[PDB]
Amino acid sequence: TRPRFLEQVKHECHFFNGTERVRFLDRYFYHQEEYVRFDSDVGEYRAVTELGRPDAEYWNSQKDLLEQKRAAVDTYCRHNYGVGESFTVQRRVYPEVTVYPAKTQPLQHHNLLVCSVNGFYPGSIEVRWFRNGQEEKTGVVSTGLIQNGDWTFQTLVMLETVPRSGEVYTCQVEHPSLTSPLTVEWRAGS
Amino acid sequence: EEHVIIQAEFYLNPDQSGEFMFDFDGDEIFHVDMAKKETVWRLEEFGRFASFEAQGALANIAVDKANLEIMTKRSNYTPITNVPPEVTVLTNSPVELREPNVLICFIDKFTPPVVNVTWLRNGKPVTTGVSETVFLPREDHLFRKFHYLPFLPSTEDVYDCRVEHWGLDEPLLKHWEFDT
Amino acid sequence: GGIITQTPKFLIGQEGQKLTLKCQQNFNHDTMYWYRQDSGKGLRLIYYSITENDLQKGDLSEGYDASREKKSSFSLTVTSAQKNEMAVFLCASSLRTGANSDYTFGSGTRLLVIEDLNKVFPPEVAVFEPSEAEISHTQKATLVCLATGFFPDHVELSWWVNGKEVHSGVCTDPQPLKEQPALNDSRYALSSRLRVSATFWQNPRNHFRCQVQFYGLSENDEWTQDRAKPVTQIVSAEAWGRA
Amino acid sequence: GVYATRSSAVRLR
Amino acid sequence: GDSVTQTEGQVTVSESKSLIINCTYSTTSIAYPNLFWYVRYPGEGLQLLLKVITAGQKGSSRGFEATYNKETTSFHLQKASVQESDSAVYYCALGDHSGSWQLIFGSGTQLTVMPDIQNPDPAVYQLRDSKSSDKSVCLFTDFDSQTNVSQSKDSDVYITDKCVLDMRSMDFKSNSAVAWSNKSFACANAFNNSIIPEDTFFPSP
Ligand SMILES: *[C@@H]1O[C@H](CO)[C@@H](O[C@@H]2O[C@H](CO)[C@@H](O)[C@H](O)[C@H]2NC(C)=O)[C@H](O)[C@H]1NC(C)=O
Repeated sequence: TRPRFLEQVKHECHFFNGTERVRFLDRYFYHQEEYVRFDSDVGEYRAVTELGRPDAEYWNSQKDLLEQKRAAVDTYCRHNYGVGESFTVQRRVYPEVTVYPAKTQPLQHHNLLVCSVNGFYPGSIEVRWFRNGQEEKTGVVSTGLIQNGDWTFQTLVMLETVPRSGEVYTCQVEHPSLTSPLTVEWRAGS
Repeated sequence: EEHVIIQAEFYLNPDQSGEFMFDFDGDEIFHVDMAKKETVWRLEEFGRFASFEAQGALANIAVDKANLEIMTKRSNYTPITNVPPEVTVLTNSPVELREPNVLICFIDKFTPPVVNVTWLRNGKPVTTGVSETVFLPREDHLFRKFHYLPFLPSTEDVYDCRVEHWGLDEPLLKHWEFDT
Repeated sequence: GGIITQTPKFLIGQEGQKLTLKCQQNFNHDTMYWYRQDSGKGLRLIYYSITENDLQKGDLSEGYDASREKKSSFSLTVTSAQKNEMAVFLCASSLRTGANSDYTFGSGTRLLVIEDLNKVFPPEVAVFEPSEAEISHTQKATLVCLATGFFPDHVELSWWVNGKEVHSGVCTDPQPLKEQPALNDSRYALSSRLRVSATFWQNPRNHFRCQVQFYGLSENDEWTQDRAKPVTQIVSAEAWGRA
Repeated sequence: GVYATRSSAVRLR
Repeated sequence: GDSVTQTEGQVTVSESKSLIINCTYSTTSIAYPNLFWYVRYPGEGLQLLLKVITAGQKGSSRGFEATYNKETTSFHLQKASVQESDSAVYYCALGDHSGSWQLIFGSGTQLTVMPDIQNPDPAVYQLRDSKSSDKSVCLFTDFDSQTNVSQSKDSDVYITDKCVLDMRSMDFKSNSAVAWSNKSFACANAFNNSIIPEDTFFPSP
C-alpha cells in the first residue's frame, strides 16, 4: 500500500555505420516519462516536459558539465563500442533448424508446417519456404524475433499448405554466422 | 551496422533498491550487484574480455536517489501508477521427450520494477536449477524480466509460472504442458 | 567574491595532543577535501566529504577524525600527533555537478610537533645600514635585515618605510637557515633586503623599520621557565636615513 | 578493455 | 596502477626561454582519464591552470599548453617564453571522465625562473649595524643570474641563497646573497666559491 516513486536515467549511445556517426542522449525520467534530455546535436540540455525546466536551465549554466556531455560521443560512446566490439557487434552464433508438421493426419488435409529456428545471434536472419523447389511467399506467418534473454534469438516461420504425395517442402535459413544457406527438408510421403 | 548501447539506471522509494546495467541491442552486457558491489556479467565469458569498476556505478546510484527526492517533491509527491505485466511461457527449443529443454517465463510491460516469480512443477515450488535476470529496460520505459527452468520433457510433468505484481489483483498463473 | 579560509595558519603542538584544524568556505560547494602535503612529496587525501557524509580515504590509518555539520565548514583533527612530525595541511572544496569540477584550495596550515616547548624562541632582529661604497658605486642603497635565533620558522617579515608597508625593492630569503647543525637546537635565521635609491636613504627624515611577525605560544599554553614566554609577537628593528 | 560510466547530472538543491 | 609521475624536485629556466615539465600517467581502474594541470603560486593555494578531457586534444592557458597524448601516455606542460611571474609549483592531476574518481595529484614540480640581468656588476660590500658598529654582515649584490651561490661550507660562517629584488618604481632588478659570522672573517672571501675575482668589485673598508 505504500506509494512508490521511480527515478530512471538512461545514457544512450546510437551508432550508425559503425562509429562514423554517433549520437549521445542523456535522458532523465520520472515515472516512465522523459523530463529532461541532453542531445549531442543540440549541444545542451532541453526540457521535454515543463516539469524538467529547472534542471535544464541549471545544467545549461555550467560549461564544465556541458563540455563533459558534448565529449561523450568520443569518450564514452566510441570508447565503450570498442571495448565490447569483439563479443557484441562481432558476435556470431548459428541456429539449430527443425521442421515439423503441426498435426499427424492424412495427406490432402490442411496442415501447418513449422520451421523452428533456434539460437542465433544477431537478429538479422532471412527464412524462406520452398514447395518442390519453388519459393512460397503466400500462406507464410512468422512469430517475429523472440529474444531468449541470453544473447540468442529464436523464430518460428509457419507455412499453411495442403500436403500432397511426393511433395518436398524445404525451409531455407540465411544468417551472418553461416557462409552458406541452411536448408532442412520435409517429406510429404505416401 | 547500426547498434544501440544504453546505460540504464533506476532508483525506487521507499524500497531503496537500485539497479545499474548496460544494454546492447536489447541484451544485457552486465549489471552491478549493489549488495556485493561487484560487476556481474550476463555471460561469464564477457569478463574475460572486459572489466568494469562497480564504484562508478555506485556514485550514480547515490546521485539518482538525491535526484529522485528532489523530483518527487517538485511533482508534489505524484506517485507512479502501477502497470500489470504480460506473462508468456515458452521453450528455447522444440519439445521432445527425454531431450533436455529450458522453460522461459517472460514477464513484460510492467512497472514499478518489483515482481515475485515462482516456478511450480505439478503444483510444487521448484528452487533447483532455476535462474533469472535483472529488470531489463524498455523503450516505452516499462520493464521486462526472464526466468528459466531447465527440465526434462515428460508426459506426466506439469509446469506453471506464478507472477505476483502490485498491478495484479490475483497472482498471475501461466501454464505449460507437453501438449502445449 | 569567494573565499576559502583554514585556521590556524601556523599551529605548533605536543605529542598525544588532540589538534583540530578548521576550514570554512563560502563557495556553496557541496564537497570538501583534506589533503596532507608532506616534507618529501605527494598530496595525499585524508578525508573528503560529499554533502553531509564523509568517507575516510587515503590516509585515515594515520589516525585522524573529521567532522562536518555545516555545508561550509570541514574540520580535521589529528587523533594523536605522534611524533615530531612536520606537515602542511591543505583544505579544498569543489562543486558537485557530476562533472570534474575545479578544485579550490586554501593556503595551508603548517603543523609542527616538538618534545619540549623550551625549544621555542622568538627572533632577534637587526637592521644594517647601507654600505658607503655601494652608494658611490651604484647610486643605490641596500638595507639588510637579519632575524636570528627563532624556532619554529613560523615567521612573516615585512618592511615599513615611514609607517607604510612597502613591497617594491624587497627580497626575503625563500627559506631560513639552521644556525646550529644540532638536531636538538636548530634555531633558524632569515634575512631580507630592502634596496632604495641613494637619495631616498640620504634623507634623515625617512624612517626604516624591519618587522618580523613571530607565531609562537598562546597565553592559554603553560610556561614554567624563568625566561619570557615565547608568545606570538612582533619583533622589529629600525634605522633612520643618514647624510 | 574497461567500460566507462556516464555520470548522472546532479539536481540543484 | 592509477597514478601520476612528473619531474622531480626543481627546474630552473631563464626568463623568456622555453620550458618543458614532463608528466605521465598510468591507469588500471580509471576507464577514460581526464588530465589536469594545477598551479600553486608562492604563499597561495592550488588553482586550476590547464585541463584536457578528450584524447589527443590540446589545452592552453596563460602561455602554457599541454596535449593529452594517449599514444605516449603523457601530458607534458610547455611554454615558449616563461615570465618571472610563472615561478610557482605545478602539479599534474588525473581523473576520470565520469567525474566520480577523486583527483590523483602528482608530486609537484617546482619552477623558479631567474631574471635576465643585462648589466652584471658583481661586488661585495660590508654593512654595519644601526645599533652598534661591532656587528656587521656581508652583501654580495648585482651578480648575474647564472651565478650558483654555493653556501654553508664552513659552519662558523653563514651564507644565504640568492634573492632577486624588484625596484618596480625604477624598473630594475638585481640578485643578492647575505653572509655573516660571529668570529673575528673578511667579507671579500666569504663568497670564495661562488665568485670570480677578476670581475667582482672589492672596496677598501
Ligand atoms: C513478494 O512477496 C513478498 C512476501 O510475501 C512481499 O513482501 C512483503 O512480505 C511481508 C512478509 O515478510 C508481507 O507481510 C507483506 O505484505 C509483503 N508486501 C506486499 C506488498 O505484499 C512482496 O511485496 C511481494 N512483491 C510483489 C511485487 O508482490
